[PDB]
Amino acid sequence: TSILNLRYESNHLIDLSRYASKINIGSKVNFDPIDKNQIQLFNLESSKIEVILKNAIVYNSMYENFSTSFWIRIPKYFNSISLNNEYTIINCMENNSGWKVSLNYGEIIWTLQDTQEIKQRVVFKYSQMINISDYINRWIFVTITNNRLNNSKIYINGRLIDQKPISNLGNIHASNNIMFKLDGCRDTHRYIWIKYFNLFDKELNEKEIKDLYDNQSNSGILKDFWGDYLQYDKPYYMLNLYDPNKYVDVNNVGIRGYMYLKGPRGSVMTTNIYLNSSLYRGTKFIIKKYASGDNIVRNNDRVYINVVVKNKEYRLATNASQAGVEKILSALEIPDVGNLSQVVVMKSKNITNKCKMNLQDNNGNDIGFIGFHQFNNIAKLVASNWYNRQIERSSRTLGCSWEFIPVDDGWGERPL
Amino acid sequence: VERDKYANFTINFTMENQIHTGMEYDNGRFIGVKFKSVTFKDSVFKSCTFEDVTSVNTYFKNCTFIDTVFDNTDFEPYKFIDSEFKNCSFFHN
Ligand SMILES: [Cl-]
Ligand SMILES: [Cl-]
Ligand SMILES: [Cl-]
Ligand SMILES: [Cl-]
Ligand SMILES: [Cl-]
Ligand SMILES: [Cl-]
Ligand code: NA
Ligand code: NA
Repeated sequence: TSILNLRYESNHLIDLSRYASKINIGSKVNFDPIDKNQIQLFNLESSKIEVILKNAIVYNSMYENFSTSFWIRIPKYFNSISLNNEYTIINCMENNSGWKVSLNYGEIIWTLQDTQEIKQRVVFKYSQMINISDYINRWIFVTITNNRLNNSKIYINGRLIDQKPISNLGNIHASNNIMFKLDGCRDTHRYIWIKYFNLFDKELNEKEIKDLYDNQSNSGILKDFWGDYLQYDKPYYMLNLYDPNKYVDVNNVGIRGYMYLKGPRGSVMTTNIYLNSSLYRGTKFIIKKYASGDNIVRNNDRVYINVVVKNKEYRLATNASQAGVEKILSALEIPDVGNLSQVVVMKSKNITNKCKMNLQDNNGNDIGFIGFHQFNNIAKLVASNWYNRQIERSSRTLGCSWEFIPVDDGWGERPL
Repeated sequence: VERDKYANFTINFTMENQIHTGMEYDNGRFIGVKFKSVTFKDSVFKSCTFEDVTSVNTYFKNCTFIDTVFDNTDFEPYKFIDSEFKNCSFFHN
């Protein structure tokens, strides 16, 4: 379908469309060594990708409909020079006619313009004065569709944000090339992450976009909070969606003690820039391979869970033969787990679900999804098979619904 | 460089009756400290930590705090005057 399909293959970024347009990468473009399709652009002239399109598919019309798709991870704004500093990141403008994706404090912007000095903007706005955002420094799926008889539409994660009229225009003559580059950005330490860039020769409908959202989401590989692949031997701070103003703690190590949800998790704050909930809080987990035989955590991968207390690595375990419905979890010293239950099946989907860790015994029986429960007003981490049971034919948020947060330059909080 | 600076230091118990101006405090710890009628003016705090602290008639005027944590402090709005925070974590009073 695609007239442009920017994809990384072998050791080069290419167009997977028949038009096989030529791509001119700069000296200072970074690729994620784990997913090279994840592209990192800096505020440096050399950090730029240029697509030199074939002259056929070049847009020069007043009635041809088109759409553009991509995923983007936009790090949090840290500085005040970036408030009201709109900066272009993708550009197909030739003599102020064509289109461009631009960014600015709390906004992703789309602009079309014709040969006769008339434009139109659609804008998705997001806040940074917010406890837990869906949009700050997290891979979001942006899709922009255009119909010349009516409107331009801005969809985020499959869902319509805004629509603005473009029937007044206007023959548009776009550039012969697309420039991926931050242009006009006054924040010297600034970047974006970009991946899966597509162009389409029509206005996509609202089902085609949901479908593209669902396939490019890599159902089958667990993700962290930010959207990247979940990894082994990598510390993650833990976020419980059911109760997000609480962080994980251990009162004491050993089958004596318990892991629990402690509150209130605090805030991070830059004056006039952001006020958020703190994400780097409490005991870190590390996902350990059960089978040492690639550090990407995939659906149905049997693992252990390590736990860091006072700088030392422990083990998440429980006795499921204990009396009651929920089996309370403890952080065990590792050479002393014995035959307690500790092996965890990691879950991406069934179908997707935020409920990620299913606790088992050593003979293949479900102990339950790791979550929490209130005992004597102490929200202790437990496993329970109620979780596994509400997950039949529902997809709502539960106390087993978790998010893994590693330290990241886009968030910029002090780790502790 | 060309500004007063006092770094890698841990103050353990109590501070009373001092008006500190023009200082940069780089990675300093204030842990278990009681402040009594202490005043920091026109100063900069970088990668420091406030932990289990108490403050009586003390104030931070025209101070920039960078990368610092306030953890179990008694700090209120009316203590920081014409203030600024930058990547500062707030843990609860
Ligand atoms: Cl938002
Ligand atoms: Cl929104
Ligand atoms: Cl904001
Ligand atoms: Cl996931
Ligand atoms: Cl996510
Ligand atoms: Cl132990
Ligand atoms: Na947000
Ligand atoms: Na990860």
